[PDB]
Amino acid sequence: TQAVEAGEKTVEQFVQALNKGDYNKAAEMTSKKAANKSALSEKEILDKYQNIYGAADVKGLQISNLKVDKKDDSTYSFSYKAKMNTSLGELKDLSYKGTLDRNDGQTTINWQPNLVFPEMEGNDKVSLTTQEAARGNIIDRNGEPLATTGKLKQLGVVPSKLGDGGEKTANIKAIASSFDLTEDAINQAISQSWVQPDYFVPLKIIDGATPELPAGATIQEVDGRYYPLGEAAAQLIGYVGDITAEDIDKNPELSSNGKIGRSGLEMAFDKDLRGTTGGKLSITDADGVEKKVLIEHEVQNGKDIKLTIDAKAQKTAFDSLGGKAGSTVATTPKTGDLLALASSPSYDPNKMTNGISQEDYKAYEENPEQPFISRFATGYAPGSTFKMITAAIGLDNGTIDPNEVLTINGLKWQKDSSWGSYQVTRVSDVSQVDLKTALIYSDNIYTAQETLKMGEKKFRTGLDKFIFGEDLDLPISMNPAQISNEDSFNSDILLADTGYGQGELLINPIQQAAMYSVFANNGTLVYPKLIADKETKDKKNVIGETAVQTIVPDLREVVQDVNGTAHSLSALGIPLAAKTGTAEIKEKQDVKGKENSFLFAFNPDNQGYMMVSMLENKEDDDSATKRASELLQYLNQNYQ
Repeated sequence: TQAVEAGEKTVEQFVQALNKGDYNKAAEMTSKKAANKSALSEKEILDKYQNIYGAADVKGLQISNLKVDKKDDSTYSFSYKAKMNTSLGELKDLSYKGTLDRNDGQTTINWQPNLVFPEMEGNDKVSLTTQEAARGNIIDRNGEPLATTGKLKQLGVVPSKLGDGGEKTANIKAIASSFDLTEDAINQAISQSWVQPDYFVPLKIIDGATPELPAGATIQEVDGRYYPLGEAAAQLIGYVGDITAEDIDKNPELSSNGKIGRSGLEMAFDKDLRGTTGGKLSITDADGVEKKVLIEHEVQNGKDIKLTIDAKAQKTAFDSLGGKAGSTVATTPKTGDLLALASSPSYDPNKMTNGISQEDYKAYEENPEQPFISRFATGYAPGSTFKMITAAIGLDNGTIDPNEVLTINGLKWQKDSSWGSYQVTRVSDVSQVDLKTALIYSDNIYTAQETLKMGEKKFRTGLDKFIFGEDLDLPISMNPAQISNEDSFNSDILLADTGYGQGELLINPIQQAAMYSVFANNGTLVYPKLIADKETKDKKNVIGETAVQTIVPDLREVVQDVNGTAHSLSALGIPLAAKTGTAEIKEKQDVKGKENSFLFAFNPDNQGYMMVSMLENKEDDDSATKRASELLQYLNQNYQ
């Protein structure tokens, strides 16, 4: 039985070498080539595994039910069930049988071709045929396409039909001026190592009407992924790229010739969008005639995915950011439907999924405003908009009397001389401040005072009824919101700062839209939703109904009052409740101070829509309120 344990060990090491793809190591565990021993030499066994297991993309061979006996004094039979992963799926329940030779001090495998695949004999061949699945589409709430498979016009040149000397330079300048491209780019394209005189050299995808073609220029239709909104939804949707050898090594079921989601929803939903490869893996005789079919199924195209996004809201939201850094989230707050998820500045996903130069990609990655960031999913201090939450909490626990007026002198305030040089700042020197006035003028000193009055314990109790620490069920990569770094502030300054929305608070715009939905649902928090078919999850009694009915009329005043911070929106002539906010950011690496500008707005009559917008590191005189009118008109007309 000592020899039986050595034989079982030898089978286990053989299988492990096969599973790790070290075919030579497995081949070195086989006995000499004979008719009663091994059927091939070690190099020929190596080549057989490399050839066949590489053709089928075999990966992850694992065994079970291993039994090892004794058939003679030097021969021991073995058998086991096995499964493996291939480019066509899982090969389950394979019955392997063989023999081992103990013809010295070591035990070897009598290798036969039936330890590649069970039903293989002699010089049998393996055949793999595949049919590629078509990638599913991503569509908006009304069926409008966000990511589709379309026909594209590939502009290119043939260096032979271009010219020899003089006519070549004239036609290059003509094809460069007619399609807006560098003449050095066209020359560098036709002068790369892969090019031959008569080859078609691709230059650019044309996404419109095709102009007149100079000599040498030509258009050819190619099928590929297409993004109709382009940069307006690039961070949300993402792009696809060519599948690499390393992608196939990680997952054999990918098409070794198709596309893979590289970021965004294309990547989060890659499995359902890509479908499954069809075809057949079969063993054939030495003269190509099929003996056994190992795996076979028809192709399954990708399922379509339907979002809550409104394509026109998404485009308007993005365009309103005018290429500056910022984001906009629009929802229907009673169901949580995400109508728009805009991030700016952005990148061209069509340019990304086709041909992208290294210079253009480096311009994207080295842009200080970082267009690759999904700003709607990045944590920010929410800014002084957060006053609403602090007020609601203070109204629920009786700390805040809506009519009690604090007396505030000046633009700076601090609790005690213990704060040193730090002071809470406000913009408007209003002397008599009650809650309504603090909301209309966005008074941080009022909020700081009331937060310190409430105290850390009552404040955290109110905050913990929200979604801090929770992971939202959304197919968007995202960290959970936090109140602060640790579970205590351990600082009156930090407590005050958090009160008006800028301490160690980190909340991304989607989590902000979730928290602010209590003002559209009488204190019920409605979790946001991106997939159209999903059910509406919510969370009841996050703040009191009395708090909502006290604060929303003041939020109407933020728009209607002549000194309200959102008064420029009263031009719209629509029922509006809004709150503006700012946040000052200045870390150790920052030159001077940078400001973020925020806007929150919703319809207080029907609660049909809600919007949170932010401008990051705003230019002087810019604000999110300045940019919101167009989206608000659209939402108010189409979402009652």
